[PDB]
Amino acid sequence: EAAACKKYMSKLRTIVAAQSRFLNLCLEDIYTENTLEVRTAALGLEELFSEDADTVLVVGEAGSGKSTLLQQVHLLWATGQDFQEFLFVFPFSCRQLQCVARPLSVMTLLFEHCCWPDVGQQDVFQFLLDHPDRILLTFDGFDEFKFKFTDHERHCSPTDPTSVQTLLFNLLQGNLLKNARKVLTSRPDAVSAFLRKYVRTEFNLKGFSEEGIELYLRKCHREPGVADRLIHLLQTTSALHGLCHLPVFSWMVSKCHQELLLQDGGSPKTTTDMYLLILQHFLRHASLLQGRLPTLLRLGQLALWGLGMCCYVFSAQQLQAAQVDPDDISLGFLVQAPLEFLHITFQCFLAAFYLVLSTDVPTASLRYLFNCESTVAALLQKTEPHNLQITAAFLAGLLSREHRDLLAACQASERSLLRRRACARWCLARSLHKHFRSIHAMPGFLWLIRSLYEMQEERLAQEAVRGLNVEHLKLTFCGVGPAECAALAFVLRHLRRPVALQLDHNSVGDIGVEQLLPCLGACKALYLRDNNISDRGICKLIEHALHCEQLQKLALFNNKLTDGCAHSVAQLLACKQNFLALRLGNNHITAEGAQVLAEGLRDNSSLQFLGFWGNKVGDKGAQALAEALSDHQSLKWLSLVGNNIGSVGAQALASMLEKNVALEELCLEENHLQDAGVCSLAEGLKRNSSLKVLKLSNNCITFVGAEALLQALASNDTILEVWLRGNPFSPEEMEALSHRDSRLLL
Ligand SMILES: Nc1ncnc2c1ncn2[C@@H]1O[C@H](COP(=O)(O)OP(=O)(O)O)[C@@H](O)[C@H]1O
Repeated sequence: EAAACKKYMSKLRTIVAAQSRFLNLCLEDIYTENTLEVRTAALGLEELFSEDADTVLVVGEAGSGKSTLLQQVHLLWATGQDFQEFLFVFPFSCRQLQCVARPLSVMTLLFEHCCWPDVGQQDVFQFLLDHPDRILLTFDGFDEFKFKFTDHERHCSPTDPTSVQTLLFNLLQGNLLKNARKVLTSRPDAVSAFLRKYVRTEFNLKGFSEEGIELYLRKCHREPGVADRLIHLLQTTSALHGLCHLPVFSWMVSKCHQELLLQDGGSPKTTTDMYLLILQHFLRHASLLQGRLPTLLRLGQLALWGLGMCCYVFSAQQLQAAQVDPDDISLGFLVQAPLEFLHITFQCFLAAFYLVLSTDVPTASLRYLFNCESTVAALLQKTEPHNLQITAAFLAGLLSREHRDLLAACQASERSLLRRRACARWCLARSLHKHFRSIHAMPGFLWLIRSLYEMQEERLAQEAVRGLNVEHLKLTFCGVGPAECAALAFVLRHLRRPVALQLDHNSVGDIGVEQLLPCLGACKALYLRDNNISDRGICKLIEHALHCEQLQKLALFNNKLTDGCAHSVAQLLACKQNFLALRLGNNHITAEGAQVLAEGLRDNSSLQFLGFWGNKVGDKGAQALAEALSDHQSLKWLSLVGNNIGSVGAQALASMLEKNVALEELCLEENHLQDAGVCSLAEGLKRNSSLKVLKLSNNCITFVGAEALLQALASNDTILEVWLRGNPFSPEEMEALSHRDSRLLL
């Protein structure tokens, strides 16, 4: 026999493994890379733990894989594969913890609401209090807790009862189980500033990349050629491919592969289409819509009740109160004996369905979905804003023209649908004006855009944007995937004033670029830094850009561009006589790409800013750019920082400085120019009266280089600054430069 603490270790592993293995399909066979990103490269699950404080936060939209991530953390731990530093892992569902109001202690939490030790309960708990650094607790769906002012009081006792919310507050501070690791998953709304005081690391979960989707479908589909054919479908059906970047949609696609592969279209395009397809699928396991209508309305009523009550787990009494019989439950929407909706998005969908079709819903109540007496209305007002936003988009979608006929089957009279469509339409039409006139609110902007798209009425989008005066649209770090690109394009394409569209730090990808194209003609500037865009994406962007007279700036810092975009870049530079700014830093451009693209730059007259920071254009790259820029009349700023340029390239840039009369700022930090290259440059400055800033930091330059430059600075009175910070100068050489020309910056 073994002591009580080791027995519990083994019990807990056994239970956690058993609860995490499946979701028959094994989670091990199915789990696919879903990258974690941290705000300030991007990390796999394995590095989740690579004040103080002790809490790790995983944030992501609904359906992005947060639950499935935690369940894989559990399975990996319980079977020995990763996270072995923890002797105990305690998984909790926040929506379940919310359902207990009777107070309880840490011991009751761990033992009665997770895993009961067979023997020695008190010894086990003591062991835990004594080794908290070997414990992990996970809390899935933290946004589904209801916190108060009454739950904000200190509580350091592990044995004394209190509210679950007070326990959790104090766990997060380190007042209970100090040094135990915590992992919380949450939707982006309910991460407040009070919480971040106690977070060691905050991660964002965006969804599958384009290759993730492919791996996912290969794991789920082993029958020969089926996965290939689904990938072929996605690569021919862009909007559907874009939806699958969210893991929940990849799941639905996989689930409905038969129906999707039968037709050559019309495939689902919008979010609502996808939810109707999975509804169709479930119904087939039992016109067919009409036949199960009372069920669907009973399910929808419960869903709406749940949302209004912020209740996502229903007890058998709540279920017979809402009146959902066992045939209702068998349909597939309620699961997992207290039940919950298959996913929170199905709760939202079923409530939207109820709002569109139930005779108990007054027309006017729909105004509370869009922000603008009856029980329906009272429920909507108390609903979590992020569930209302989901519900509202589904409502808009169910009321589109595509679905007139489908819904008409369910009614004796269309009068009711007419009234709800008209109301929703009225709200949507004024929603962008309403948004801007109420003074970051841009997540909310995005949901309004989503609802407009779901409605699928071109004219409504046009009305919504009429009279706006958007110049700059900032949507950094906003969860912008491919499908949000489709929604943006649908609305923004009607703008009459060119917009600076800022989508830095999202997951646009190649599919998103494609989906964005229709509104490219409405952009004066497009910022797509840090968005996983490859050569395929930019080549398509550039082809469309050639026909967009207003587009003058493109920024693509930090993507996956290689030399294979160079020809498209050369066309962009040679053919767009309007183009002002191009940022291509932190890609994989080499000397070959730079020589190719440089031909375009030679035939360009208007470009002002060209950025290559972090590529590797090298000597031959620098050479070709320099010769192409020798006669160029507009370029004012060139950056070649960190490009592995040496003396041959410095000679070329120096020969270019002899001829060029417009470049004002030349950024050469972090290369290996050396004294010889700085001598060349210095010669050039003697025949240049236009350059103002030459940056040479971190270039292996010696005092000899500084002397060559100082000599040139004696006969050049146009240059303002020459950066030499971090070069190998002795302290004595540093002292000696300080008395000489002050335009040297050290
Ligand atoms: N990493 C993943 N690998 C495979 N399937 C996943 C992954 N993440 C999510 N899924 C699938 O998508 C569904 C929705 O994801 P879920 O984790 O419930 O999202 P969230 O918890 O963020 O709302 C899951 O039930 C599962 O079918």
